[PDB]
Amino acid sequence: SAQKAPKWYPSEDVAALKKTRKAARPQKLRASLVPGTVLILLAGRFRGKRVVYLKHLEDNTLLISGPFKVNGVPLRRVNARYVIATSTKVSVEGVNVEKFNVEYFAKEEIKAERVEDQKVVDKALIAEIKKTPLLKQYLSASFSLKNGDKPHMLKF
Amino acid sequence: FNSSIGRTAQGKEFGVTKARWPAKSVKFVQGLLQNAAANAEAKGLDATKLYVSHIQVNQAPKQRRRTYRAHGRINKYESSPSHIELVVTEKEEAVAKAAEKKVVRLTSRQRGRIAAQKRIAA
Amino acid sequence: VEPVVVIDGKGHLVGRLASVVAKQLLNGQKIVVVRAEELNISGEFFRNKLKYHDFLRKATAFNKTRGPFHFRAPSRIFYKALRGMVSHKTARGKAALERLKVFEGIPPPYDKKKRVVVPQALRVLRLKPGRKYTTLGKLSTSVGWKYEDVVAKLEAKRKVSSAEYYAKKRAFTKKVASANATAAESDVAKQLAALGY
Amino acid sequence: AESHRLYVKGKHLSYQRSKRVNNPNVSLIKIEGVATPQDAQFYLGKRIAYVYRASKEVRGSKIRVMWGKVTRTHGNSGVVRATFRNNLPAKTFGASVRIFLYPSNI
Amino acid sequence: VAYGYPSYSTIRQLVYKRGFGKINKQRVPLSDNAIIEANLGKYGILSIDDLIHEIITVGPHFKQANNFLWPFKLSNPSGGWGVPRKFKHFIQGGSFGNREEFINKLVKSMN
Amino acid sequence: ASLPHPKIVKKHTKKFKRHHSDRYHRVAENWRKQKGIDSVVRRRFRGNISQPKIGYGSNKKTKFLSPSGHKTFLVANVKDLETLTMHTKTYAAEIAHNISAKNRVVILARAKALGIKVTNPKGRLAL
RNA sequence: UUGGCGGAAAGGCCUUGGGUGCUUGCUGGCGAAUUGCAAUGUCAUUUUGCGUGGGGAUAAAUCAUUUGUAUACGACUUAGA
RNA sequence: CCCUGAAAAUGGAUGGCGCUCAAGCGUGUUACCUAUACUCUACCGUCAGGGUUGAUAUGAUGCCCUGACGAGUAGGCAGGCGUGGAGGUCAGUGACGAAGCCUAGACCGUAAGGUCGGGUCGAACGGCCUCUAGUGCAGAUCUUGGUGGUAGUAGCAAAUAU
RNA sequence: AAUACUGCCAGCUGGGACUGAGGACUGCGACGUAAGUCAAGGAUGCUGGCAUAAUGGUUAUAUGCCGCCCGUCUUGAAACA
RNA sequence: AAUUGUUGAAAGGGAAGGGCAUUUGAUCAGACA
Ligand SMILES: [Mg+2]
Ligand SMILES: [Mg+2]
Ligand SMILES: [Mg+2]
Ligand SMILES: [Mg+2]
Ligand SMILES: [Mg+2]
Ligand SMILES: [Mg+2]
Ligand SMILES: [Mg+2]
Ligand SMILES: [Mg+2]
Ligand SMILES: [Mg+2]
Ligand SMILES: [Mg+2]
Ligand SMILES: [Mg+2]
Ligand SMILES: [Mg+2]
Ligand SMILES: [Mg+2]
Ligand SMILES: [Mg+2]
Ligand SMILES: [Mg+2]
Ligand SMILES: [Mg+2]
Ligand SMILES: [Mg+2]
Ligand SMILES: [Mg+2]
Ligand SMILES: [Mg+2]
Ligand SMILES: [Mg+2]
Ligand SMILES: [Mg+2]
Ligand SMILES: [Mg+2]
Ligand SMILES: [Mg+2]
Ligand SMILES: [Mg+2]
Ligand SMILES: [Mg+2]
Ligand SMILES: [Mg+2]
Ligand SMILES: [Mg+2]
Ligand SMILES: [Mg+2]
Ligand SMILES: [Mg+2]
Ligand SMILES: [Mg+2]
Ligand SMILES: [Mg+2]
Ligand SMILES: [Mg+2]
Ligand SMILES: [Mg+2]
Ligand SMILES: [Mg+2]
Ligand SMILES: [Mg+2]
Ligand SMILES: [Mg+2]
Ligand SMILES: [Mg+2]
Ligand SMILES: [Mg+2]
Ligand SMILES: [Mg+2]
Ligand SMILES: [Mg+2]
Ligand SMILES: [Mg+2]
Ligand SMILES: [Mg+2]
Ligand SMILES: [Mg+2]
Ligand SMILES: [Mg+2]
Ligand SMILES: [Mg+2]
Ligand SMILES: [Mg+2]
Ligand SMILES: [Mg+2]
Ligand SMILES: [Mg+2]
Ligand SMILES: [Mg+2]
Ligand SMILES: [Mg+2]
Ligand SMILES: [Mg+2]
Ligand SMILES: [Mg+2]
Ligand SMILES: [Mg+2]
Ligand SMILES: [Mg+2]
Ligand SMILES: [Mg+2]
Ligand SMILES: [Mg+2]
Ligand SMILES: [Mg+2]
Ligand SMILES: [Mg+2]
Ligand SMILES: [Mg+2]
Ligand SMILES: [Mg+2]
Ligand SMILES: [Mg+2]
Ligand SMILES: [Mg+2]
Ligand SMILES: [Mg+2]
Ligand SMILES: [Mg+2]
Ligand SMILES: [Mg+2]
Ligand SMILES: [Mg+2]
Ligand SMILES: [Mg+2]
Ligand SMILES: [Mg+2]
Ligand SMILES: [Mg+2]
Ligand SMILES: [Mg+2]
Ligand SMILES: [Mg+2]
Ligand SMILES: [Mg+2]
Ligand SMILES: [Mg+2]
Ligand SMILES: [Mg+2]
Ligand SMILES: [Mg+2]
Ligand SMILES: [Mg+2]
Ligand SMILES: [Mg+2]
Ligand SMILES: [Mg+2]
Ligand SMILES: [Mg+2]
Ligand SMILES: [Mg+2]
Ligand SMILES: [Mg+2]
Ligand SMILES: [Mg+2]
Ligand SMILES: [Mg+2]
Ligand SMILES: [Mg+2]
Ligand SMILES: [Mg+2]
Ligand SMILES: [Mg+2]
Ligand SMILES: [Mg+2]
Ligand SMILES: [Mg+2]
Ligand SMILES: [Mg+2]
Ligand SMILES: [Mg+2]
Ligand SMILES: [Mg+2]
Ligand SMILES: [Mg+2]
Ligand SMILES: [Mg+2]
Ligand SMILES: [Mg+2]
Ligand SMILES: [Mg+2]
Ligand SMILES: [Mg+2]
Ligand SMILES: [Mg+2]
Ligand SMILES: [Mg+2]
Ligand SMILES: [Mg+2]
Ligand SMILES: [Mg+2]
Ligand SMILES: [Mg+2]
Ligand SMILES: [Mg+2]
Ligand SMILES: [Mg+2]
Ligand SMILES: [Mg+2]
Ligand SMILES: [Mg+2]
Ligand SMILES: [Mg+2]
Ligand SMILES: [Mg+2]
Ligand SMILES: [Mg+2]
Repeated sequence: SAQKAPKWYPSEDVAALKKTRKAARPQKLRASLVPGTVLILLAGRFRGKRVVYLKHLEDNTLLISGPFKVNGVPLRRVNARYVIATSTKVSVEGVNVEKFNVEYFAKEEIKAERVEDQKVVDKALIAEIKKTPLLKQYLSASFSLKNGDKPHMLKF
Repeated sequence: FNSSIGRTAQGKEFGVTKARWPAKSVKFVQGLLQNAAANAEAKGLDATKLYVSHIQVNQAPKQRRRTYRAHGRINKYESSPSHIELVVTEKEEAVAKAAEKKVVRLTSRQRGRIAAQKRIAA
Repeated sequence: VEPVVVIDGKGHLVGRLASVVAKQLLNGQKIVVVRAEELNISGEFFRNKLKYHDFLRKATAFNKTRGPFHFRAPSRIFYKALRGMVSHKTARGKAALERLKVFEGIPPPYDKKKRVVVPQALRVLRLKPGRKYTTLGKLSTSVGWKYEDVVAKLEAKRKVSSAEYYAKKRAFTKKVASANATAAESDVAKQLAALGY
Repeated sequence: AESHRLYVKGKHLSYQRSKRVNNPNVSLIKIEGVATPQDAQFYLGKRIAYVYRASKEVRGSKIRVMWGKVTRTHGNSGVVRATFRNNLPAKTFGASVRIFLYPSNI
Repeated sequence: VAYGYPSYSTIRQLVYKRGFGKINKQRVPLSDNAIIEANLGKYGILSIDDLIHEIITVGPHFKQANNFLWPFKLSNPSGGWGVPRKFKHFIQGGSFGNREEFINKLVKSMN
Repeated sequence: ASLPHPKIVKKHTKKFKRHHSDRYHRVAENWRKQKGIDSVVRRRFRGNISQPKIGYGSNKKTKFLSPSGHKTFLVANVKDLETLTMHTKTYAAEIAHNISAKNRVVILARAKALGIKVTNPKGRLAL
């Protein structure tokens, strides 16, 4: 031979994992995150966009809407930690939102269902946005830090 | 190999102060130059474009001779023969283009901006 | 915080300005210092003249060229105080020094630019009142600096063209101040009043 | 409009060091307008990015980023220590760096 | 050394957190009440608090109870020492000697 | 297809080169321990090269695993190759450096048909 | 485009008049999604290179020769359509 | 506290710059920076204490649990790496290319080293258990041979001349 | 009366960092009327990106900090041994 | 092998070489499935 050969071979029998003890318990949200709060999207596609918070989804995400007619953001998923919850707040007590689950956003252009679902949610919102002046404009502006803005200082 | 050599204006042509006129080297190189010319004549090479493309010198085995130093001593008095080789070559223009094609690979977030830049504009 | 920081050297204590200028440099901040001849030094004039002569006598014995170099101009005096506080033989040190310019008087560009002041090197805030101090242009002149009179001449002229600048400016803010008054009491105004403006 | 910045400006000061030995595994970041320890505990956990340019295009861009995170406060003047997926290159000492706003908690 | 008078609280939190047992040497973590009774049940003492009680009161079996405990391995004080230089007496503004009940603040930071 | 193994961590991947191997040609890089009385290296002065020592020793669990996860086994011919027949997720066969052109095609092919991995499968290949 | 100022490194500042774009001063219509829950997500300014054409311009220095106010050699100072 | 007392030879040192309600002296209070130390964890080794011959697979000097420890000249011991030759064995490698040599190519070992790819090459050679010694080099103003820097340098000027 | 100060709580609670060794079961418990459940003898769940020089190794260079010639004899060597 | 010529790449403000670390350039293993 060129190499001798080991006296012992390690059995290729693959073990099974110990019975781990890690229950997936539900994610409680920081108190500033209540439905109908205006968020600032801190990163991703719609960064710096101000956007209305709707539902807390089962995969921990957050349901938002532009409204699309205000600023171009659709009904969408967003991660709760990439967001600044402001203190300004519309009442969402006339928005359906029940329709909207995780599976709703399975990947599987725009499904006509979505284009409609957008309009039904949006209309409810706008009708409430219009209730405080200038709010509709605010929701179409982007947030950016100006010279001197100190995040660890600014009330949002 | 130039240290303590003299200075001459003739070095200016080349940015140099130390240059020299080694006649036995010249006469040997142009000897071999002449031969490479002939060799290209018989090859059919267009003499109008020949340029010296590779010309190297390194050292042939030395040659021992000895001189006689004070208090009855002997010291090597060697020669430094050389090995000369050169090649001429028909100069030729251009080279054309042609190369890879660069495999572009970009994430789903990186094709969306592209597609939207053209969806949006030109 | 700003691309360039122009420091009016006037009224600052050398080593303290040198010390904040040094750190700024090493933290990426470009800096030009102006009016280096109106810089100050603690202790009276004679002490710092002597001190300078102590410095003046050191040189490479066998060749006074290679030895230390004694620059007379108040800027360069300052630069020396400053380079002493930078790891100037490292690359990073040379990196940082290029971000620095010292000047006697206030030459073009920087005379139209606003210049700032360093409170923690301001002599009027630092030195105990009753202490004696030194002006850098006086010191520099007693040790061979040539150009104290030419600088003061150019500065006096520059201050003349600047007093006009100010004067026109103060005249115009009087309009703006008067304009803003009639706009006060209006709806915009009392609303902004509310929001702190 | 004119502004777009979603980060706080930063500066790469030194590595963590003694008088005569540095530790490239921890950079020390100066955060614009953070001046005490109490101010800088806000930025703990934020992600940092050092953006830089290069000649070879890569994934179809000539712009590259080393990512990190603020991990703890440093001294009394609102300096902050941070670590990166790959240590920062010591030429970056005095360069600009981007401290983001996420993982947020507002 | 620095020493002083331990409070029940710091004896409690010493045994609970960094209390180990010498059992055939083998510095054993105390983690279960049955560990103790096996080796100290001989003398009463069948719980971790039965230990702490025997220690804090200096019982009849303080020798065997206290020796059953491996030396406690503390870290440096977490807020620092409070003095500029350590190797003076507590009375002289250093750290060593009997600082009496001030030992508890020291030890609690080292635990 | 190798047996599962913990993340292979190597501990000191830089070759321990002999002190002053960088200085005189005569001094090969192969590690040699300094015995000199003053040697900064032997004395472990701060700034010098480090030396082999048992702390550096690889994790028993992952020791001898090359990347894939397979301890390699030198193979000279099929019968050698076949000793890995019950062990394809633990050992890879490396063909010996002196095995002839033709003989390597037999081993490769037999290795393929047996499910045994091979580490240097393009040696003397007739491409 | 009118007139004027600035030499400390001015090389920038002010003023006249029309042309044209924008205007979030206020009130409207349309658009934005699928970049999929983040991955700087690319928007600065350096120098050079290659062809295109809208202006503009058509030298010298060196070797060699020569002087000797110069010179170890270089270098210096002269002369030569 | 400060000043005087207070004189030496290259230029010059509170470490440097510099500092004067200090960045000086006395003294107090805090916070802060960081050792191969301390605490917790992972791994390597060493020592120690346990457990395990029950067949029907693979190490019993093994396998499994657990604790503690780790500086080192002279020096001791241990376990290993590498060479020349010898017994046994693998019915081992090889002219379809052995040995050697090259190679900021790959992999294994803490390391001595081991393995492979390619190129050059041309006739032999290796693994494992043993045996054996003329068995490992950086030094010895070491032995022999070869080669540099010096350096196109010192120099090639006595004897009248072409 | 209050407050400070000092001490205690097997009181509640937010932000940040590093680690995730082990691999069926077995132990000590906790919550539950119960069935069951659990944070109780060591990380799992959900989602995305790339499947590549992206990560990683080597190497050359740059940058921060650090690094005196080895051998020897010697109380003491980088030594002007 | 020392040492040398050529070609290619790269660095060099009073030596050079080394350690830990990372940028950049070059180069390469493995693993996906
Ligand atoms: Mg469970
Ligand atoms: Mg919760
Ligand atoms: Mg909460
Ligand atoms: Mg809009
Ligand atoms: Mg030479
Ligand atoms: Mg000469
Ligand atoms: Mg010379
Ligand atoms: Mg000579
Ligand atoms: Mg020259
Ligand atoms: Mg002679
Ligand atoms: Mg004789
Ligand atoms: Mg010679
Ligand atoms: Mg776009
Ligand atoms: Mg679009
Ligand atoms: Mg810097
Ligand atoms: Mg900078
Ligand atoms: Mg000098
Ligand atoms: Mg200096
Ligand atoms: Mg710098
Ligand atoms: Mg004052
Ligand atoms: Mg630094
Ligand atoms: Mg530090
Ligand atoms: Mg790193
Ligand atoms: Mg630097
Ligand atoms: Mg505290
Ligand atoms: Mg602390
Ligand atoms: Mg302390
Ligand atoms: Mg002290
Ligand atoms: Mg503690
Ligand atoms: Mg290794
Ligand atoms: Mg040795
Ligand atoms: Mg030494
Ligand atoms: Mg010694
Ligand atoms: Mg075969
Ligand atoms: Mg082969
Ligand atoms: Mg001028
Ligand atoms: Mg200027
Ligand atoms: Mg000009
Ligand atoms: Mg207009
Ligand atoms: Mg606008
Ligand atoms: Mg862009
Ligand atoms: Mg042209
Ligand atoms: Mg003519
Ligand atoms: Mg005093
Ligand atoms: Mg001297
Ligand atoms: Mg003194
Ligand atoms: Mg001081
Ligand atoms: Mg000091
Ligand atoms: Mg004090
Ligand atoms: Mg305090
Ligand atoms: Mg230490
Ligand atoms: Mg350690
Ligand atoms: Mg430990
Ligand atoms: Mg046993
Ligand atoms: Mg030892
Ligand atoms: Mg061993
Ligand atoms: Mg052996
Ligand atoms: Mg042998
Ligand atoms: Mg050979
Ligand atoms: Mg080769
Ligand atoms: Mg190689
Ligand atoms: Mg391999
Ligand atoms: Mg290798
Ligand atoms: Mg291998
Ligand atoms: Mg090979
Ligand atoms: Mg081959
Ligand atoms: Mg061969
Ligand atoms: Mg033959
Ligand atoms: Mg054999
Ligand atoms: Mg033997
Ligand atoms: Mg011998
Ligand atoms: Mg040796
Ligand atoms: Mg050796
Ligand atoms: Mg030998
Ligand atoms: Mg030798
Ligand atoms: Mg030798
Ligand atoms: Mg030796
Ligand atoms: Mg020798
Ligand atoms: Mg020689
Ligand atoms: Mg000659
Ligand atoms: Mg000569
Ligand atoms: Mg002579
Ligand atoms: Mg003669
Ligand atoms: Mg005669
Ligand atoms: Mg209290
Ligand atoms: Mg409590
Ligand atoms: Mg695990
Ligand atoms: Mg595990
Ligand atoms: Mg119950
Ligand atoms: Mg549970
Ligand atoms: Mg790849
Ligand atoms: Mg691809
Ligand atoms: Mg890479
Ligand atoms: Mg690959
Ligand atoms: Mg890629
Ligand atoms: Mg990557
Ligand atoms: Mg290279
Ligand atoms: Mg290198
Ligand atoms: Mg040093
Ligand atoms: Mg040596
Ligand atoms: Mg002696
Ligand atoms: Mg001795
Ligand atoms: Mg001594
Ligand atoms: Mg020595
Ligand atoms: Mg000496
Ligand atoms: Mg020099
Ligand atoms: Mg490296
Ligand atoms: Mg697969």
